Amino acid sequence: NLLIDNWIPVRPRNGGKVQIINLQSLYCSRDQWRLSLPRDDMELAALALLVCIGQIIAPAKDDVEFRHRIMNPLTEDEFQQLIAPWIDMFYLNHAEHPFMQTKGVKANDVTPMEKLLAGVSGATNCAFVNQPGQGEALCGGCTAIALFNQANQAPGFGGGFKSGLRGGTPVTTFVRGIDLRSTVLLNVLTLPRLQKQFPTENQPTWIKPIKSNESIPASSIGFVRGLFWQPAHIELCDPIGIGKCSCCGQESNLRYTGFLKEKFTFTVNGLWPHPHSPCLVTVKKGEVEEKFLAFTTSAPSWTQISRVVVDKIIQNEGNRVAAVVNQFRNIAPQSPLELIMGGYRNNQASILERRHDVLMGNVINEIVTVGLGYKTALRKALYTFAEGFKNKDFKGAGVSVHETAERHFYRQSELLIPDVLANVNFSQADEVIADLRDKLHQLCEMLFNQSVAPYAHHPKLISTLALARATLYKHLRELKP
Amino acid sequence: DEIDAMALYRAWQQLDNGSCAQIRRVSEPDELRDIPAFYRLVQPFGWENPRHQQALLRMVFCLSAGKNVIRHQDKKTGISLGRALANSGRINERRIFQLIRADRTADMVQLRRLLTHAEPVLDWPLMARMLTWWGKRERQQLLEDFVLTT
Amino acid sequence: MRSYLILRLAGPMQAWGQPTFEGTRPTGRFPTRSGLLGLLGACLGIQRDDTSSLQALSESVQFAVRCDELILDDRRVSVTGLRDYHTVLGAREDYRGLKSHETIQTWREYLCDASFTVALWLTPHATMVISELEKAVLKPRYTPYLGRRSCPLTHPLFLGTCQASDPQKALLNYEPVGGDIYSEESVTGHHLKFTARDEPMITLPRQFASREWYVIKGG
Amino acid sequence: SNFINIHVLISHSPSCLNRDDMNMQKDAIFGGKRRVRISSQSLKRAMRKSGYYAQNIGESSLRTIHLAQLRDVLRQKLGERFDQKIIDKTLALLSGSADAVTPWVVGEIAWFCEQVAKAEADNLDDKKLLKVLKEDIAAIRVNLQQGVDIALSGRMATSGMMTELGKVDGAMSIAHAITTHQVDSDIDWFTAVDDLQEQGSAHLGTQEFSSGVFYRYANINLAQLQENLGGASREQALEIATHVVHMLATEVPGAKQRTYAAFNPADMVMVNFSDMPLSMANAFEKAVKAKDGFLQPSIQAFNQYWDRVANGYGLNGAAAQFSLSDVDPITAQVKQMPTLEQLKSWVRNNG
Amino acid sequence: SNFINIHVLISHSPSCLNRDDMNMQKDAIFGGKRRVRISSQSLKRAMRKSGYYAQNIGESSLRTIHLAQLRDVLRQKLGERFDQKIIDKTLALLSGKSVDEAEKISADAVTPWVVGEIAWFCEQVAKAEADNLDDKKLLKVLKEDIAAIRVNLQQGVDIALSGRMATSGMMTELGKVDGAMSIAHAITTHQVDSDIDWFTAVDDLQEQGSAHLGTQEFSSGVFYRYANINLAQLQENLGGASREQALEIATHVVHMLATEVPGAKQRTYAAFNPADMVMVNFSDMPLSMANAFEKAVKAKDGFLQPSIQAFNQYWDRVANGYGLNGAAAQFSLSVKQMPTLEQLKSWVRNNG
DNA sequence: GCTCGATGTTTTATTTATT
Ligand SMILES: [Zn+2]
Repeated sequence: NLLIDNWIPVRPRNGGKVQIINLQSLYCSRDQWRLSLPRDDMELAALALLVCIGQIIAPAKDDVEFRHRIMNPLTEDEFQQLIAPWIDMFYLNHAEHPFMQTKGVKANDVTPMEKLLAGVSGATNCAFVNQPGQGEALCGGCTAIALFNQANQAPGFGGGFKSGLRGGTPVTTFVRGIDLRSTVLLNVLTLPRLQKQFPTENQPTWIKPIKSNESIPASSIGFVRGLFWQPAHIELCDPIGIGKCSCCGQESNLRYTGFLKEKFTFTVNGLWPHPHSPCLVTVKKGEVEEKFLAFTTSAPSWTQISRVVVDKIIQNEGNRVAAVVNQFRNIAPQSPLELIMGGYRNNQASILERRHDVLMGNVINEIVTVGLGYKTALRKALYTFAEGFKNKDFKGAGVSVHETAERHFYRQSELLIPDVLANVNFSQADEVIADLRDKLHQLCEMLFNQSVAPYAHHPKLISTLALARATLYKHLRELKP
Repeated sequence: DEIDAMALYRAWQQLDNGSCAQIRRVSEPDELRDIPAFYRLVQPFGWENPRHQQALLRMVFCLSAGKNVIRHQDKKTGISLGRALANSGRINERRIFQLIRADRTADMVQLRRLLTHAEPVLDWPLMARMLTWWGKRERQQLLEDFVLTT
Repeated sequence: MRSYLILRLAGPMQAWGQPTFEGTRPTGRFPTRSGLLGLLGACLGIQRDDTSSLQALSESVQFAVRCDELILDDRRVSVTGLRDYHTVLGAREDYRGLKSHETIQTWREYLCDASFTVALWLTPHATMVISELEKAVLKPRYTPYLGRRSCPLTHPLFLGTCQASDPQKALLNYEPVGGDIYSEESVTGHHLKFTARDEPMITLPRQFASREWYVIKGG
Repeated sequence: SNFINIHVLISHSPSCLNRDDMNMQKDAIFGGKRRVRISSQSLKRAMRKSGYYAQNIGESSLRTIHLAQLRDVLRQKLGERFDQKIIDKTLALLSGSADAVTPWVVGEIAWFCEQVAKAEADNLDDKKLLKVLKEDIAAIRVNLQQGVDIALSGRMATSGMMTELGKVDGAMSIAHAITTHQVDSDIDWFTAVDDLQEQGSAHLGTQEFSSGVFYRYANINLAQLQENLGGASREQALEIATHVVHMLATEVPGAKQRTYAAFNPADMVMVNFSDMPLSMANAFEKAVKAKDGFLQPSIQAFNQYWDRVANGYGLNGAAAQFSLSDVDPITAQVKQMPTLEQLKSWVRNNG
Repeated sequence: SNFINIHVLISHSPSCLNRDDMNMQKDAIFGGKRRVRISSQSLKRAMRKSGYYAQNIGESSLRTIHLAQLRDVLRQKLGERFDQKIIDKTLALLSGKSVDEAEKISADAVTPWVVGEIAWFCEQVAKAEADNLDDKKLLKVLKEDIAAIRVNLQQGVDIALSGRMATSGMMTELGKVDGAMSIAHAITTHQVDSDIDWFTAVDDLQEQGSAHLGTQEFSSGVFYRYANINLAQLQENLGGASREQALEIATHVVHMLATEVPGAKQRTYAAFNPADMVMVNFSDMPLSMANAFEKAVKAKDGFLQPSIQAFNQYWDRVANGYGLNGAAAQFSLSVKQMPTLEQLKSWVRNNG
């Protein structure tokens, strides 16, 4: 039981050895913890799970109690009081309602644990490039975490398997605290905002199951049914004895070795108001449409400061912040706000990329702003080239050049970043940023010329090419102050 | 340090009929090394210094197209050569391709032929900078200016 | 003062990893801790299953990397990046048997015109001595390379030995000076930190735990 | 010394010997300038799949590994983790006086021993075990008849190997081939003419292609080669090394060769022994400028570089250089070879 | 020996035998110097469409992307042997495209077809649907024996020498041919600065001046053609032909490579020059001599003599260095001395 | 031991410069 037993993988904020604690030890002590796992994305899945749990067991009645609970840990009594019915809802190995599972799965073979590990399998190159046997024996915690991550962040297993309410691969955006406890409490909506957010069947999908081929209005899903939503038919196998978890390397009494899955489709009409992801607001006809943010053709990320990149992309480019973030803004508007964020880039069922910033000033923001400026310059230029290329009845990868160029841009610029970070201070900021501008100008010229290179000696495309380059320089010209 | 292109322009402009007639009948840039009038023309513009030598060979060839073929016109960057060639409306695009794809010495001959045809109005020091460098970038730029203008 | 061992990692192409479980094999700007432990581990005769001496090396040695800008003819040459479209024919379809895919794809990133100078010392409770590490880098048992086996060395691994207070001074003894230094040990007038996930979880083969470099800029 | 360094300068006629996902010539920035590139994997495949390789390495004498002769050393090695019953049962079911043993053999056999032990514990045998482990056994058998290929080039993409000890690196390391000079590649604007179309062609396209003077580098870990050949001798390792030299001097990737046909041999081959393997690629860090071709200035630059840095870099040791040109030679410390064969024999006799 | 290496040194008077998108001579940078180039595809098509090829080897394949026109042609040619339906379905099975009565039906790409091969195929289709054998199983059965189809390639040798691929239809599985031969682009042994022809078109209704003023790139050249035939592969691609047949084909390739020159601008430049030097050599693995001209041949009483000399010198250097001793015959005119090309051809015919 | 086929999901960003 997640709410009782030890499963949370932690190590002291600035300390050493990994230990495994329980929810009470987390909620009822001034100990500074941080999650500790071999994988950033699993750390994000863990934090997401804890945030959801806290969201259903202890919403503050007002902002005052919110701040109060953040600055002051509960007593153990209050905790138990808060967790009882939810105690009954959280069992990994149970009779009728296993955690995020479905009893009575009809399958011929047992699915290996690797299918829950988000990138270990999914593609052919996976078999060739990854270390084998990463999922031969997973402890309880890693199993719960993996299940949740598969229910939210990862794409479905394959044909006949559905993805989360936020779509296949969404970006998750959390408010970053000083330690773990603070982070969890920080990303929990207060009761009033919770009501304003969810204006239903408020029972889990592993207690009140989904009906095959049924249509479900998104408005008809309770918030605990959605926060703990489960779209594929999964059922763990019986665990094994004491040994090392093949995923986290820790010792554990119970280790799971496989599970049973089966195809299961339905339909959720409309968009469930999930509080953990930013979204894009489009106006179509006269109606307002929203789509959750996802790493589509590129996953914007610089080393050390990816969270800033994402934050600025959400702030500046009609993107709307996540609900927990909006709440935090409204509670502490004058307070600085850094994100804990994560997401995958995927071909269908195969992951292509992972970007995850999970850690626990104005110059950096300026830097990111500049970078994105040059990125946009290049993208507009090469989209001009792309459209011109299409309209000229040409075929091939001439259309999708802007996407590849964007990805490449992020890479090379990431080669540029560490020195920039190293030389930044009060007096040197303007100069290092100027040098950065020069470098990025050069890099944009290079990536434009490179992405356009395979279409030399194509006499027609000259018109297109010309326009394209002009566009680039226009924007580049607009980027020098 | 940098060649006074306007000074070279006016110099070429008020050159006597003879010296001019001698420079004009050259059929490729290097042949300008056989004409004394050439040396007397380009000597005050740094000819005794090699880099300037190559640059000046190109410039003086293009000018050797004739006294009244390249009309300098001040800036309001200024009219680039590609823009000028397009503005004339006489030059086919294919010829511009053949120009920017050509190799050494041939490029200057073809350019002089183009200049003779178009009789372009342009910022001469600008074209002078272009001729000074004349890398692949400059040739591509020539072509793209020419295209964007039409 | 402690004894340092100074190394040089130069070559046309290098590859220092970032977290991945995909066909994309990314590179960092400077050598990774696990990559360095692997270079040393290759100089010594440590097999991949010898977790004992693997852990001994891991607990005996700490590093300090300096990034050296290539100067050529008085002109500076910046470190570029390279993307390699690396396909594999007849790649394993599964972790056992002999079934294979016709073609599979990978994309691998390299550093071009990169060169580094590594400072190496011993932990207070180390097992080995810098003498045998010197012998190792002078006569390696396994072929040493810069990240990937397709990346040879153009300058001898061994650069020198010296004594000194901090890694910055030790590295100051060796040209080219001025590169940014990323060290596992702090240094007084510098407080920057560079988070990374390259501390090899050894007891869990091929896994990686988080750690942080101390960033120290050059003049 | 333990390492054999192999340096090759080889000039190719206009061709496209290695491209990417956009059908563009592979390149690399070196010394701030663009060099055309032939990837390590393409070169090493060009070797490993070649007929010469198959004849001299594939059909080698040390090729076949007999599990029978390996019984005793296996019996002690695994004897600490397994008892002789399981070990002999394993060995016998796999097969159906050796001194040492190749590590991957020990590893894979140990895994099989784990499997048969766990097979006895659960109470099982017969075709049950021989059907669970059918494919695995097939694999290890096919690998047991390819010992030299595995020792030299490493395990295949699809091997069947199952242990950390069965992650067999090749003994040879092949760097990416890069040109000694800057290259702006050429473009071929081609048409495909339709025999049923009156006006115009049926297809139009471009193909990037270039000449280039390439610098191949490769080194051979002798110790690791011997050890991966079941404790073979230095001499046999030197024979294998001879073959590697030959292949690196003559083999060329088949990419786009049907239409550009760059079937060129190496104009220079040098081999030297060292304790520390080094690439002489920095001989071309400052891109070689052409003086009556790119070949002569390349070889000359190589020679001058060696003369400059070989002493300090600790490259003292045996060194021979076969060459087709008459450019001023290296330091006299390097023994000149008039035919490739004399160089290979120089290698056979330990230098 | 398995490989037949054909080396040709051929001099062309002023001309323009191969140009690009902008009607300028094709070139190539070799040894840091510009060489004029004749692309390999130009040489191959020049050969396959030649009279010699037609008289000695047979019919060139039919390369097209227009499947409708092809449908009509096959109907006109295979009509008295098969009923229209079978022809249609056969084309539709090989191409993967639906063959109805549309005005325009387009294939995936330009593809070479052999009419005889198609005839054999529709025989198989007839006997397939007659025996109530569906298309998939037919694909399996035909996949079991490809040699026959390659004897149908004996009816289209240029496909056996140069290769064929298809991305759609049963051809994908059955028509995958790796070329037997192999051929390089003809590059000059010396640096070339191409001349430009300033021409006018005189109008007979315009007294003043001309009606057209233009320029045309051209040059002279001593080109180095190289081409090796793979042979065992030629036997495979022909359905299992003998070595004699492959050797004779190779001989014809020698004659053509020695004598055939692309017709580009020849009605106005007429560089109908035969090869001054021809050399054939048997070897275990392919060997090109282009590095004899890596250092550009400097002129000395012409470009041809120093080119041939440089060729010989490099040939000796390579033969001595790598210890090559495959049979070789040179024909020269300016290893063997071949007073006549014919003796060299018979020498090739007879396995060297 | 497979090949077969229907199937889980979801994309769009522009449009004139000058080393
Ligand atoms: Zn675990």
